[PDB]
Amino acid sequence: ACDYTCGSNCYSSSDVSTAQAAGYKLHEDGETVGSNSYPHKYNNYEGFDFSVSSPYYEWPILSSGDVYSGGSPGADRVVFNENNQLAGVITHTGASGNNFVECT
Ligand SMILES: [Zn+2]
Repeated sequence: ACDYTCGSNCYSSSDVSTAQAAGYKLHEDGETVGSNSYPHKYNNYEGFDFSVSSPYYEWPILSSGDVYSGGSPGADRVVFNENNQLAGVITHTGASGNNFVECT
């Protein structure tokens, strides 16, 4: 079973934990990867009910299970805050333009 489902992509809690670890470490190092410079700030204009406080940061989680290293980020993201707490798993899949919907 999938702990999070983004469109047709399935992720386990281990895939989320691995992606968050890598994105939080670049945050601590003041570094980014990719054309679109991840991790970068996430603003909750859609009003998702995250129970952790901002600032929030978004980082790609890949369907392949590999940690994002630059290259196409795909449509899925883990969102974490400044204290390295998981906020949620969201996706551009099924949302117009640059908006997002939450993974279920
Ligand atoms: Zn996996």
